[PDB]
Amino acid sequence: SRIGRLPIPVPKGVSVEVAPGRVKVKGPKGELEVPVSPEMRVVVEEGVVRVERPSDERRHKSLHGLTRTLIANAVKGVSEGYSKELLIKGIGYRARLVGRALELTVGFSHPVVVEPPEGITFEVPEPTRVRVSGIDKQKVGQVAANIRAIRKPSAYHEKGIYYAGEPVRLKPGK
Amino acid sequence: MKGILGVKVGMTRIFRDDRAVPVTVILAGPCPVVQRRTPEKDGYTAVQLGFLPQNPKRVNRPLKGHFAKAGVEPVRILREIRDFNPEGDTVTVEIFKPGERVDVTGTSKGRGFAGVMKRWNFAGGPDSHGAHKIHRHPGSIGNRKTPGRVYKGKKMAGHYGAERVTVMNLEVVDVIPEENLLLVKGAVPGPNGGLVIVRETKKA
Amino acid sequence: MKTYVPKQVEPRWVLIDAEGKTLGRLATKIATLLRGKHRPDWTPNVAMGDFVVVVNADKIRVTGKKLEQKIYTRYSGYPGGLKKIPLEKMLATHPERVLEHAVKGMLPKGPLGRRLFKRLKVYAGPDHPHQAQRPEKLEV
Amino acid sequence: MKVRASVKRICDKCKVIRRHGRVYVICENPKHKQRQG
RNA sequence: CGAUGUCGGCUCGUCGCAUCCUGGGGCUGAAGAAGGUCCCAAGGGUUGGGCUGUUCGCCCAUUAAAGCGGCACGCGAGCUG
RNA sequence: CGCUGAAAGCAUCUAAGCGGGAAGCCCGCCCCAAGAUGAGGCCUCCCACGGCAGCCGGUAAGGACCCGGGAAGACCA
Ligand SMILES: [Mg+2]
Ligand SMILES: [Mg+2]
Ligand SMILES: [Mg+2]
Ligand SMILES: [Mg+2]
Ligand SMILES: [Mg+2]
Ligand SMILES: [Mg+2]
Ligand SMILES: [Mg+2]
Ligand SMILES: [Mg+2]
Ligand SMILES: [Mg+2]
Ligand SMILES: [Mg+2]
Ligand SMILES: [Mg+2]
Ligand SMILES: [Mg+2]
Ligand SMILES: [Mg+2]
Ligand SMILES: [Mg+2]
Ligand SMILES: [Mg+2]
Ligand SMILES: [Mg+2]
Ligand SMILES: [Mg+2]
Ligand SMILES: [Mg+2]
Ligand SMILES: [Mg+2]
Ligand SMILES: [Mg+2]
Ligand SMILES: [Mg+2]
Ligand SMILES: [Mg+2]
Ligand SMILES: [Mg+2]
Ligand SMILES: [Mg+2]
Ligand SMILES: [Mg+2]
Ligand SMILES: [Mg+2]
Ligand SMILES: [Mg+2]
Ligand SMILES: [Mg+2]
Ligand SMILES: [Mg+2]
Ligand SMILES: [Mg+2]
Ligand SMILES: [Mg+2]
Ligand SMILES: [Mg+2]
Ligand SMILES: [Mg+2]
Ligand SMILES: [Mg+2]
Ligand SMILES: [Mg+2]
Ligand SMILES: [Mg+2]
Ligand SMILES: [Mg+2]
Ligand SMILES: [Mg+2]
Ligand SMILES: [Mg+2]
Ligand SMILES: [Mg+2]
Ligand SMILES: [Mg+2]
Ligand SMILES: [Mg+2]
Ligand SMILES: [Mg+2]
Ligand SMILES: [Mg+2]
Ligand SMILES: [Mg+2]
Ligand SMILES: [Mg+2]
Ligand SMILES: [Mg+2]
Ligand SMILES: [Mg+2]
Ligand SMILES: [Mg+2]
Ligand SMILES: [Mg+2]
Ligand SMILES: [Mg+2]
Ligand SMILES: [Mg+2]
Ligand SMILES: [Mg+2]
Ligand SMILES: [Mg+2]
Ligand SMILES: [Mg+2]
Ligand SMILES: [Mg+2]
Ligand SMILES: [Mg+2]
Ligand SMILES: [Mg+2]
Ligand SMILES: [Mg+2]
Ligand SMILES: [Mg+2]
Ligand SMILES: [Mg+2]
Ligand SMILES: [Mg+2]
Ligand SMILES: [Mg+2]
Ligand SMILES: [Mg+2]
Ligand SMILES: [Mg+2]
Ligand SMILES: [Mg+2]
Ligand SMILES: [Mg+2]
Ligand SMILES: [Mg+2]
Ligand SMILES: [Mg+2]
Ligand SMILES: [Mg+2]
Ligand SMILES: [Mg+2]
Ligand SMILES: [Mg+2]
Ligand SMILES: [Mg+2]
Ligand SMILES: [Mg+2]
Ligand SMILES: [Mg+2]
Ligand SMILES: [Mg+2]
Ligand SMILES: [Mg+2]
Ligand SMILES: [Mg+2]
Ligand SMILES: [Mg+2]
Ligand SMILES: [Mg+2]
Ligand SMILES: [Mg+2]
Ligand SMILES: [Mg+2]
Ligand SMILES: [Zn+2]
Repeated sequence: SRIGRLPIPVPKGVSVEVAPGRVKVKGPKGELEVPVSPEMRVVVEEGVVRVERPSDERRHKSLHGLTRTLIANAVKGVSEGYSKELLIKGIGYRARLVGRALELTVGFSHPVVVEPPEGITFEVPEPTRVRVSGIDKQKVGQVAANIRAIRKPSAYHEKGIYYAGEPVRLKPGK
Repeated sequence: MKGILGVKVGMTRIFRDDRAVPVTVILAGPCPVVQRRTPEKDGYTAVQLGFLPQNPKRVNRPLKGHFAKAGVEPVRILREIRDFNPEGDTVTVEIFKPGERVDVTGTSKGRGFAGVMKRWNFAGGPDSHGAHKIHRHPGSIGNRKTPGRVYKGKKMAGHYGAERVTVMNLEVVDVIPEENLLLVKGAVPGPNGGLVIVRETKKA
Repeated sequence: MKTYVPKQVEPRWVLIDAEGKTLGRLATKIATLLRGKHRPDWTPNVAMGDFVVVVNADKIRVTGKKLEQKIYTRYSGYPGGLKKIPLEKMLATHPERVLEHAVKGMLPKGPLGRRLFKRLKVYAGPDHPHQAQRPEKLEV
Repeated sequence: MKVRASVKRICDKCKVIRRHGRVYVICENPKHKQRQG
């Protein structure tokens, strides 16, 4: 019943250096700087980072859980990394890898090409499955959301770009 | 950005792919560079061009010194082209090629004191049905006690023309370097013999 | 006895660093200096206050949501000629005017008040070109 | 989006949230989305 | 009340937005196309004619649309009458 | 409309932070514009003239008048 006080297991070997207003997380897959409120104290223990708040006021209670999750996401991101899968559905609808770029054929008069931002890698295992992967959890979910927005799931047909695991909710036509 | 100073010479039309093409003919070059405007010295980039040789007698001493400093024969007109730094020291009609699009600035023909109908295309008044000495008049110029005044910029009679006007995106139809001639499709501001400025167009 | 009236005095040039200071709370002090009301011989009908140089005026600070919500306004005299500019954009485009406007509104109206405003010299950035006047640094 | 002065839970999946100074009701049923106004 | 000229038209605009159109949206009993309803939005645009002094309205032919209000029911030291 | 995300173990576009998004807003286009008295900048020309921050006079760089005119114009410009 509290995220801010939950200690953060830090696997070896990722390092967590604390600094004014931020903490830096180095790991096997890159670095991430987490900007952290100065009112919160970030504490480095043996294989564990902890976050402490200076009072029980609402703002401190709110920054407390945020700051723990932010740091934990960076810790996961440099060790495990983050990924998000997209399933394409609909007859003509396919995807392919163009160099490093993502090309979607999804029923427009033209293909839609998505460039990767730095820290993002696109995978296309099969033509109806796309993988967005990177160390930055926020960035991964952003890029995945941008690609879904290109042709959202239709309200009447299993057609469009879906998050893997997204339920298919269709209302009736005629 | 590139540009040249010129003289509007007249209008005709040519035939191109079995189409009559109205053209204004411009005697443009040649324009010696007379001063360059640099960010270090002047705070911006431009080139002061000269145009038309002048009877040196008519050139006073401060102008003479100006032409001397940039070893150049005395010229009748100095105009700057903004954001233009030509590699050479003489600008000629060849900076444009047929097919390019240009903007042309001239001084429009002067209407002098113009009525509200000529200057602003007001409808004037009826010419019968009782209309009383208001056939070319502007009608109402306001409201009543609120606001009890007339707006700034209200359209009224007054001097009209002899002003700077730029026509944009004119097609260059031909360039004749042997005569420093530019053929521009359509209409260009001002009278024949008028000074004009021809610049690369700002429309993408 | 009549009240002392001062002969013309050489005015005092001062330098103020605006960085981090609160926009309006700094301005009240500058207007005081411009009026010369810090001076024991203050006279209301002569310009006898300080000349005030300000640096880092672009680093002036402000509370609440004023960066987005404070609106400066200009009226051109034409129909529809009310221009609204937020603090944000003014700081991005003419930052020295933010402090200049605050101080001007705190000076008296009239010929002397406008004269006093000319004795205020406001600069974005840490530098100013008045080294020859050798301004005395003030912590206010 | 229904825009009204009285915003209320319509069904038990409805959630009354405050967002950027405004009371919204969000829900899995799109008819129930509400903004106070 | 030792005078603040009145309806309607014409002319000339300008503003409000409770938006007629065009731009952006959510919901739909939204398959598509076309609509309905609400939200944002005043930048521009918003036709010609028959009837009647008319404003308004009805009608004809179109239109993206043929918006509604304020300005002394805007405007007669501007015209009409 | 989102992403990441607590308070509130879930959830939440938001409280920290980030993204997308209108013929509309700022700029971009065209015209005026330093009486912008906050009177700006650059190039070039003149010069330290006599007599008694002032005055008198003759000049300097230049300017004005006058005249021939002008797709400039009521005049003037
Ligand atoms: Mg460790
Ligand atoms: Mg402790
Ligand atoms: Mg000209
Ligand atoms: Mg004329
Ligand atoms: Mg007229
Ligand atoms: Mg006309
Ligand atoms: Mg006209
Ligand atoms: Mg008419
Ligand atoms: Mg007529
Ligand atoms: Mg008539
Ligand atoms: Mg009559
Ligand atoms: Mg008559
Ligand atoms: Mg009239
Ligand atoms: Mg009246
Ligand atoms: Mg008034
Ligand atoms: Mg004129
Ligand atoms: Mg040809
Ligand atoms: Mg002509
Ligand atoms: Mg003080
Ligand atoms: Mg403040
Ligand atoms: Mg500035
Ligand atoms: Mg005041
Ligand atoms: Mg007073
Ligand atoms: Mg209930
Ligand atoms: Mg929900
Ligand atoms: Mg009466
Ligand atoms: Mg009387
Ligand atoms: Mg009376
Ligand atoms: Mg009377
Ligand atoms: Mg009536
Ligand atoms: Mg109106
Ligand atoms: Mg509205
Ligand atoms: Mg619309
Ligand atoms: Mg629409
Ligand atoms: Mg549809
Ligand atoms: Mg249907
Ligand atoms: Mg249907
Ligand atoms: Mg709709
Ligand atoms: Mg709504
Ligand atoms: Mg809404
Ligand atoms: Mg509008
Ligand atoms: Mg308007
Ligand atoms: Mg309108
Ligand atoms: Mg008839
Ligand atoms: Mg008939
Ligand atoms: Mg009729
Ligand atoms: Mg009628
Ligand atoms: Mg009739
Ligand atoms: Mg009727
Ligand atoms: Mg009837
Ligand atoms: Mg139609
Ligand atoms: Mg329609
Ligand atoms: Mg009609
Ligand atoms: Mg009205
Ligand atoms: Mg009434
Ligand atoms: Mg009435
Ligand atoms: Mg009336
Ligand atoms: Mg009316
Ligand atoms: Mg009237
Ligand atoms: Mg009358
Ligand atoms: Mg009348
Ligand atoms: Mg009247
Ligand atoms: Mg009257
Ligand atoms: Mg009148
Ligand atoms: Mg009157
Ligand atoms: Mg009549
Ligand atoms: Mg009668
Ligand atoms: Mg989430
Ligand atoms: Mg709960
Ligand atoms: Mg926030
Ligand atoms: Mg954004
Ligand atoms: Mg945004
Ligand atoms: Mg998006
Ligand atoms: Mg944007
Ligand atoms: Mg357009
Ligand atoms: Mg100019
Ligand atoms: Mg000047
Ligand atoms: Mg100028
Ligand atoms: Mg002023
Ligand atoms: Mg000057
Ligand atoms: Mg300058
Ligand atoms: Mg002479
Ligand atoms: Zn519900």
